[PDB]
Amino acid sequence: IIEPSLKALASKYNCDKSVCRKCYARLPPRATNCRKRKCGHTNQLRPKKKL
Amino acid sequence: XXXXXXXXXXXXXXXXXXXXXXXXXXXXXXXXXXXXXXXATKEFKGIKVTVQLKIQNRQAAASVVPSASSLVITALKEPKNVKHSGNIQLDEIIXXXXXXXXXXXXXXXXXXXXXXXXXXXXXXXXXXXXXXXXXXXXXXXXXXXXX
Amino acid sequence: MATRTQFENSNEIGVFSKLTNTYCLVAVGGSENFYSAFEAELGDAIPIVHTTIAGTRIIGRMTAGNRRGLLVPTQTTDQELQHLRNSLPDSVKIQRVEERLSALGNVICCNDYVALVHPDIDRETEELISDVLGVEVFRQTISGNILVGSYCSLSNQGGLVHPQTSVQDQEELSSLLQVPLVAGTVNRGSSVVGAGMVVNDYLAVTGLDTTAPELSVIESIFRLQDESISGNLR
Amino acid sequence: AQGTKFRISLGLPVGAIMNCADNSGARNLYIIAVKGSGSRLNRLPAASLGDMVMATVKKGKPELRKKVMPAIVVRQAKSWRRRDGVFLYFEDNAGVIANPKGEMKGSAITGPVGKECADLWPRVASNSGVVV
Amino acid sequence: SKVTAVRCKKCRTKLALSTSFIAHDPPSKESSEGHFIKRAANSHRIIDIQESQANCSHFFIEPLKWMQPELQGKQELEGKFSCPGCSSKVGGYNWKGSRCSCGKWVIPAIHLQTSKVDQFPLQSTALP
RNA sequence: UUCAUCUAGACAGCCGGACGGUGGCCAUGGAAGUCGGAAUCCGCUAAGGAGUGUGUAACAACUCACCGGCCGAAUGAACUA
Repeated sequence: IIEPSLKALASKYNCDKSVCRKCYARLPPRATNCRKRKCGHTNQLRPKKKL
Repeated sequence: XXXXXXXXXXXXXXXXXXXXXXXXXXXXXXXXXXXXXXXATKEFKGIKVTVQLKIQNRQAAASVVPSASSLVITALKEPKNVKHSGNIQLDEIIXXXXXXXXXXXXXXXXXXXXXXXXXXXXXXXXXXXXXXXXXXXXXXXXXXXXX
Repeated sequence: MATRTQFENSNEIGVFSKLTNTYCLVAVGGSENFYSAFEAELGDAIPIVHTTIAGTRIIGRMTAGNRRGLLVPTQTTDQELQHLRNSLPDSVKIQRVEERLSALGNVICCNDYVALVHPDIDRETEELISDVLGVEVFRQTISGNILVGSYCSLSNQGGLVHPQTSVQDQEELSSLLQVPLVAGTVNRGSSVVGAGMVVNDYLAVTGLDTTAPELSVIESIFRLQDESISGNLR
Repeated sequence: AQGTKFRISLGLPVGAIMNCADNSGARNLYIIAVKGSGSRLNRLPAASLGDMVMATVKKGKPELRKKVMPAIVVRQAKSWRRRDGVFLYFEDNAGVIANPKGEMKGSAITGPVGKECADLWPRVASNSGVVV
Repeated sequence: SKVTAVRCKKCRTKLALSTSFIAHDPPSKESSEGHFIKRAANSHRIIDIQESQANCSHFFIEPLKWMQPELQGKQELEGKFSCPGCSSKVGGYNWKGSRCSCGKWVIPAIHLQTSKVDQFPLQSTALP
């Protein structure tokens, strides 16, 4: 009922991201540093957990 | 009207798993479907895998076995994990078993079309001891028999 | 037949409605989900009246009536009294009753034929109940209780009574009421059986938390139960 | 668990020994708190007609005593204002005991019950013989 | 025994008779099918183990006569349906699975939840 | 500061192909290169791994590997303060 062509359209905005370890922000999946200033532009990133 | 081509796999006696899901968009039939596929796998084992394709129109039955895959070399044998490591005398019958197999194989004659069907046979004993690798590498029989 | 619904979030319906064979009363502060349960299954055969009694919403416990009449307590204002004269038909008769025991639903347990009232009721009321409702009036108590309204649901077919009730007291009641009586529970085990449900011949509405074996006992004694649309098309 | 009730005057602070209206064996109830009351420095929480309170038995059957159980006020001696206009008040305070869902253990209530208590609780209105 | 009917609560409609009921009664009780397994994203990592319930909380019946317009009109691979008079979530249709609360598997089947529906005997009364 | 790639055409990006015996085989509700174990073969080929990942109830769909051209001078890495 979800039509998984539309699910891959939706997962790019919600699932296919990355998360900074220090400040928990939501970052694009090919990013190298966090865009915020409060964590000091760190390079400790992880993939966002899948379901 | 229209023609609707579908597919089916596995099963021995009666199988009702993957097939019932594709019959959702089609008409509702349970006893009509699993009995029509039963005549296709008639005189075939329930241990073995059987691949079929069924084209139907308004509750219709179709039964055909294409035998392009390993369905052939499974058939010329006798019936926690059943090993298929058996010995069969293929080289006499696999010359004729390739003839049913090579309907389009799309290769130059049966000299290269029997060297692929034996390559699919990656389990059984075949001819003499082994019917694989270097034991079934170079053929010196048939070749210009089928073509 | 055997419908279940609930007012705002309360399972008990007999506090909030009064069902007879010729009319029906409902409280005014309801959702559309509660009123649709009555209106769909009754239709336009009997008039369904949104009303209040004495400025309250507990009209199932403040009123008492049957096919021929309806009794209202003293604190019912004349705006609410003149309203009920218009919506109900001319066959019913409404008369206000001067009581010390104001809640007429818990006091009077009645149907078309035989009425049971509270034992502490006076002679002036008993002459009026047999006048308006046209019913012979018997003063009798369920075995351990003096309130016969909340602990005895009655209809023309049969009657459900209080669960903790001795057998020989049911048999003396059954000879008096001339209907067969079953002791049981309603609404997942509530001992209050008069207020847990409403009942007449064609319909009997109970709470949503009434379980499946409880609904079988209710429809069997009241005998409301009795189909080509079902079938297999494979 | 409590529905909407118009505000009436608070007449039963903590420690009030009120009568017991039903025939569940108890004779008096000792109010120790009120469900849904507020918070203020040195303010005692108080009950009103129709509130759910926590109350203990000080006199009655020996099974009921020495434990806390919820209860519902049904009469009140402090006068309150009704919206139609009249100021009324009963003769003495009274309370029936119930489970925390609101169903009543008693079989019947002697004496009258306040009208705003009867509309707020359905099971109280079933057991009530006289409603004001 | 006798014939029974599964009437809808709050709709009062005979949804299903007997001569039905693919009841599938015994579960498996073993560690792969009698238990509920919750995996993870990678490398078959099992985070939760759940025990199956006692009684199977569905009903596995035939596609019936009143189910015909919902199954033809906008036919899909999964969904639900209702009583014909109250439009409540009564039971869903699934061409996948949904074993039982208690577990086996079934077939592509028509599950009907035992909540908000009850089972009456179509024969005479119990007469206690 | 110390290495390394590059007009003998880089990194990045674009445009093409990515097939045939294939849903191979045991395995199970269902696993088609992608829930997993050992195997790992052949044919057509310039070249395409019984498959690097994303995805699917299972497919599909797509990328990487791989094979060709398009644009045409800078580029990748480790560290010092």
